[PDB]
Amino acid sequence: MTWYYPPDIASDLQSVNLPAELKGEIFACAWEYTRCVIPNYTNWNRYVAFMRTIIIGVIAEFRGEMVDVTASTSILGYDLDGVLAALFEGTPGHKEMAREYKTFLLITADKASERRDGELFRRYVNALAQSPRHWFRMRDCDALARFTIASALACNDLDDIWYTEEQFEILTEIGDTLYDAVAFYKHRAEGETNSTFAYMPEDLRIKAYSECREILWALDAAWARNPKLVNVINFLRFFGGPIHMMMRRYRFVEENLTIGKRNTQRYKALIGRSEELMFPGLAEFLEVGGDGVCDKCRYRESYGAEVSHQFGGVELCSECKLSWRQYLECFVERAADVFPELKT
Amino acid sequence: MTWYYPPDIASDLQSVNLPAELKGEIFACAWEYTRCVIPNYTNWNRYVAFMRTIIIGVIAEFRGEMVDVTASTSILGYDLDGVLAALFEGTPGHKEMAREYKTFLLITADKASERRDGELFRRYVNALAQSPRHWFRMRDCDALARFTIASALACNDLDDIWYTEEQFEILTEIGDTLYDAVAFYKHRAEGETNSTFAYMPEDLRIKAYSECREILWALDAAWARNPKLVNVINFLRFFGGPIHMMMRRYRFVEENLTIGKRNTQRYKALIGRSEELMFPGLAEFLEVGGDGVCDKCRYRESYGAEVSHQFGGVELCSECKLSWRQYLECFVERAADVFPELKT
Ligand SMILES: [Zn+2]
Ligand SMILES: [Zn+2]
Repeated sequence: MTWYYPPDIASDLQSVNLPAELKGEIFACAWEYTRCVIPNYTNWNRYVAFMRTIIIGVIAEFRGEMVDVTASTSILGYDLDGVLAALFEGTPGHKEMAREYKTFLLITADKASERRDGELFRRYVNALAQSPRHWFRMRDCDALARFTIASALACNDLDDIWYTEEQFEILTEIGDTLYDAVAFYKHRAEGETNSTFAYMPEDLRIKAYSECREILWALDAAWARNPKLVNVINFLRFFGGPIHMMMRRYRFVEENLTIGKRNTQRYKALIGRSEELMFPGLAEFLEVGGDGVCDKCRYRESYGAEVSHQFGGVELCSECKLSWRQYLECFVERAADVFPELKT
Repeated sequence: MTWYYPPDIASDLQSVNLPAELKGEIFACAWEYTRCVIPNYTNWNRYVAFMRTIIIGVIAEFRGEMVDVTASTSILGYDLDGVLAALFEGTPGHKEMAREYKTFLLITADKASERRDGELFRRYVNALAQSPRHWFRMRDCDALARFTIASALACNDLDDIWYTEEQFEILTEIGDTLYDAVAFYKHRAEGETNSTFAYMPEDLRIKAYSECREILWALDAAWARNPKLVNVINFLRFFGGPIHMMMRRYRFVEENLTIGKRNTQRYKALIGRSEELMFPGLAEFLEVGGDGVCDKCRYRESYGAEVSHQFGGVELCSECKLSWRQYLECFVERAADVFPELKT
């Protein structure tokens, strides 16, 4: 197995205790991901800064104990704030994107470690299920979807382009619905907490892909001859399933070129650091939703024990399933309301 | 069904006898294809010129009688030489890319019409099977692979970038092998003449995808921080299977988000117009290979009668299968010989 990546990152992770062959595979993963979801760039330095955010994120998912965003010490030989500044300085969402990424590192590492049985992760998983709109916002951060939209703009020196909160909500809902519709079978086999059709109706998965893809084509056509905005469309289009064919980390080849088959002290200290570590509104999502808002849904005391061939989070009750069904079934009108260019 | 495409092409095909709903679908097809395989552009006018070459090509595949490149009259309300000049003027391969495209229109229309039982198509199909290297060169033109590499450079105002013949041969072999490995089952059901694994061994299809994809990653890494060359890589990567998920013309949604389940007078007149209508070397390919070079392979008197659930071209004999196997099995070394950056 031979790993391909630019030499700029070949001497990263100095004194990180992983074998050289594993660092090679991580660097390859970062480069492949970056080339797939930000396929164009003008700013090599920002591109490499993005690659390093993906390096850290891959290790956080693999061995959560290795990545502690709560500690002031270097992350994996990097200066996290420095890397984020190299990526985002002079761009409209720098401060919010640092919060987005640190949230992703906090939750991801907690999940890929012994902290998975902890109170932060327990409240996170409960808060995912409090409403379909909360789900899409939290899934966004978990997938770095708006982070990567922001990164795609930054990496093309588009330092003036930005979206409202509601616009990001719809753009990431498109990207995340597309990805999660395709990642469905993998996610179910692995006992995933963060998979859209663990919550949304299975009998609308195919239609959801089809509608998200069509609205993405309609947006693309409505943004024609502003080639700035193609970096946003391209992200959603290549992220939204196609990465399963392009990245060696997925199993397209292995499946024969087929697709388809209570101590609350740390938690309170982290809520206290919400402006630093949590995306805007997450502290309220965790405080309001962390114990489970609905008396009929099935919560668990902990989400650490890893289940298989079923989703590992909250099980929605009948009434919640219907509300989530109804939210999915008005996707087009929710999209058209924030992107009125779709009305025509 | 709603069609999305830029308004620049909305009034194309004036006085072309197709219903408005079908023109809409063609315009959508052209826009979707263009956005998928040339996902970045700087030159809107060249981008629209490319879209129009795809408009003409889609109609040529659908109703070959509607598109005659041999006649001096307008093609479908366009001036073909004008569109090609808008796309390619000032670029290194303008003259050769006009020949590439006119070949594609000649063969495609012949195939999608009554001329499919004709001597040109009979000699074309025989010439496909004369050697594996001939196959990849002819498949390239049939897929507009080097045409689209050239177009991807042009559409990004990269007017100085070019490849040797041998480099184009390997780049298109990568793109065409990737696409044909994925399009395998569709191609077989339709009785396709132009499908790589109708000729190359079925038992190497999975490995061929895997090796082409890896060499494409190795090239990508070897071309790092020359962001010019990402337009070439991106073409091959998105063309090489991912379009099956992104373009509404494919059936990803319809399959539930799954992948995997003798009058020689005209012929002699066209050989006489080879500098105009045929890519460099095709006239020799047709003259030398048109009657079938191997006495053991199975040729047909005509390839017009359309077969189903099997390939519709030449059936290679034992000895030819082995030579084709051996050519496929030395892909990496053939690639490394023309792109020595891969040696490291
Ligand atoms: Zn409930
Ligand atoms: Zn033979």
